Amino acid sequence: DETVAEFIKRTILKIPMNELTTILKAWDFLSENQLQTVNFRQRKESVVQHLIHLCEEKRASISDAALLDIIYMQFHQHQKVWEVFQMSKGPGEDVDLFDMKQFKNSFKKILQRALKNVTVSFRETEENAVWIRIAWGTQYTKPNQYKPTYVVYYSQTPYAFTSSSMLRRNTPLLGQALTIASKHHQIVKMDLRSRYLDSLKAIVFKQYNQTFETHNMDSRIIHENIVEKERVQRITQETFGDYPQPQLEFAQYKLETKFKSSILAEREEPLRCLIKFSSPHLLEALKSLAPAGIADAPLSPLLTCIPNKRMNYFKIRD
Amino acid sequence: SVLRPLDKLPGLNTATILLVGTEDALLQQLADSMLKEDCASELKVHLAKSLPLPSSVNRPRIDLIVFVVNLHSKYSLQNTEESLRHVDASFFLGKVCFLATGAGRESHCSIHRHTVVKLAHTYQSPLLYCDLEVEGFRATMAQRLVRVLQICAGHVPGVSALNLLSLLRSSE
Amino acid sequence: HHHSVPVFIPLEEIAAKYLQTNIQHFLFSLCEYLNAYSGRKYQADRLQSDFAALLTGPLQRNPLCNLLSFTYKLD
Amino acid sequence: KKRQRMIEVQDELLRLEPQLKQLQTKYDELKERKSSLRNAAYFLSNLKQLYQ
Amino acid sequence: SKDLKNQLGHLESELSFLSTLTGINIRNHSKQTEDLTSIRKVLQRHRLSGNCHMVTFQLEFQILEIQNKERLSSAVTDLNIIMEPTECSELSEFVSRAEERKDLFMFFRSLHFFVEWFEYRKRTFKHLKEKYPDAVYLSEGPSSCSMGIRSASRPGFELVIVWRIQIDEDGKVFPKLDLLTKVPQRALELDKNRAIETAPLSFRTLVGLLGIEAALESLIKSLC
Repeated sequence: DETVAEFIKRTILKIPMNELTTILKAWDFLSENQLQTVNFRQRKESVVQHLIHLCEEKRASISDAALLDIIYMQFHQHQKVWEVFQMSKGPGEDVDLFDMKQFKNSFKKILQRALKNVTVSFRETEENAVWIRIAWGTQYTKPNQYKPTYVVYYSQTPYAFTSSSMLRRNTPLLGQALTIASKHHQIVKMDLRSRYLDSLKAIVFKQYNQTFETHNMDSRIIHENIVEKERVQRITQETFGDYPQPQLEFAQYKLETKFKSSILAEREEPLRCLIKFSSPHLLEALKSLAPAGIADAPLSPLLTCIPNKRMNYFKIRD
Repeated sequence: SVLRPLDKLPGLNTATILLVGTEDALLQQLADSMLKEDCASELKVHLAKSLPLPSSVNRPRIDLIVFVVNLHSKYSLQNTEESLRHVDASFFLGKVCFLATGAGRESHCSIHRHTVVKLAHTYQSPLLYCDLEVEGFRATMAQRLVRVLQICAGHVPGVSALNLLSLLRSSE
Repeated sequence: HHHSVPVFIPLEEIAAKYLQTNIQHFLFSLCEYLNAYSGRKYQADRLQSDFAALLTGPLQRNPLCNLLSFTYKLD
Repeated sequence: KKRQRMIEVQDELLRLEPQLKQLQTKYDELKERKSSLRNAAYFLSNLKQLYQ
Repeated sequence: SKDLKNQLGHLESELSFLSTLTGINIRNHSKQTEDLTSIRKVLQRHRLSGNCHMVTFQLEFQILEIQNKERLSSAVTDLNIIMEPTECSELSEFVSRAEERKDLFMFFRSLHFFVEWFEYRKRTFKHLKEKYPDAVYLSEGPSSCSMGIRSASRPGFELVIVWRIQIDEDGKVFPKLDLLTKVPQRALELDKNRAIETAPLSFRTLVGLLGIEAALESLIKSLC
């Protein structure tokens, strides 16, 4: 049909020119002897037109376009905001023998019996990862290919990452499918959202610190307050550690505490506030606040517990 | 503790200056610009954040005090206002200077110039302007400060700090 | 404080049951678990790498390496 | 409207199963516990009186 | 040289702490290196002695480190361990098994578990010995496997409890508890209820009911 061709054309137009050959080689839909016939030296439009002609001369189904979209998304993986889930299991349950075919079958059958029209595409890659692309629909509409949902599941682990695109309408259904296909009982959402998937992976798996101990100049200038400088340096080094900080970009705090400072002494109601910290590389600008003279030597525990508590959004009450 | 100008005896051809401010990098750059040249005297530079200083006896006598005020932050203004209460009046007789930084970029200024003008006029002290981020102006400011320090230290026969107080007096 | 044990290894249960009492038993249990996992993974990897001719298709394997399934035709 | 009812009934069943599981385990372990206790008591008393 | 003495003391304290934590007291160690290069191959012969809290051992092995562009393969090509000639045959059996299998860590783990169960049996047998010195007769000693329960009233009615330590082919250690009844035929012609031939099995149920030492002291009190 024409919808598949339009989907493939849009997906190819999204791909840059310098890395298009790698994506086309990873797709492995067109034969290798058909790639050298196309000249990647001319304009992008002519190359895309020739590729569309080649993909139309051959039988192009809807699964190949979904696989190409999955490949592009897992190659970029920085265009969406990612959230984390956590699944719990009962005390009397034994360790299960994970099987990929049964997992795929259950995850497909749950959505096929709940809804009517829904597209599911799988991709099993090493690092023990399963990428799932879901196109949603119902009994009276066709699956919408413009707003897909991406899920990254790690086998035999209680964690799973998801792209927050449209699952706000079908969140309980996706949670049920995940907790049934993986043989679990409960599921909850963690207060940890971020655009950097590798940072979330390192924080959730708490493997950002990989250092273990094992045995196998112008004297005319007099710097005063040097003891305070060495003290604040020691405090910063002890609080923020010495490992490379994970890369975050946002933090949010909600405050419902009372104002304590003659001024609003008779007030018995809290002061509602919402504070947002934004930075290209968070946890690295804060570490340089105390030596620069903008904050005290020990920072507030609310700012130095981001990777340890695995939390990004905070609520504080009186 | 209160700092006093004439607590100790002077050294042999030695002049000492003290720089009080919140930004340590600017103070370090200013000290480097002051000491990068050669003069007839032996110069010494001390750096501090606020007053009073940590107690010590080894510290020689101070000849000049410069208060650096950054117009882009009220924290430095509050720090200077707090530090101005730990020096005796006898030090304000031509041995104290104010240096305002950041007047070039008016869009970044958070403090009006009238505030620092009135602050300098209240304590009867000169007021200098310089953008310490640029090296070309910082070198000239350092040379001027070195000359003022040499005048205040007593290395110029016939001119003292009390005379410099009358030389740099403003009409209004 | 921190460790390098894989996620699929049940470390939390062994810790909750043996960390506060008989620490050496906890250490030896962790040793046994890690040795068994390493041995199973080594067996699987060697079978996949060395004898690739007798195997028709790629064998199925899970991260914990506790379920194997493969078809083979010998000559 | 019926979709949400289906979802909530599935949730109810998934929440209700493990309680039945645990109850069954407790029952069929306590039964054999009692049986073994009775047998041991009988044998011990018999041997005690025999030696007496 | 006070700092050097402090460093020596700290290192000795850390060594003692590690030795009492892990459970192995290591003696001197010797290493011999040989460069047999064709990509590089090195042969390292190691030798070391030690003891585990009751048992001394001396091992000597050799490894072949094959260093190359992307891999560093180290395999124990030869191993040989020697221990004092005790009367435990299963210990020497496992010694020969680990010798033919060429494994180092499993040997230490099994030795730790074996000596732990041995000290458990030793501290269990001697406790009930002095508590009831008139109802038990330890004919061989607390470091043995058998146990003889007997009353001083009559030397005819008495039995034995057997406690053995087993090491399977995998390498794990598991004990076993049985009993054998040496009772004259007079008690058999006296009692027709026939509740003695089913004594071992039921006894296991007993030790599967409320513990080991509890069952032992219950049997002692019943025979008393």
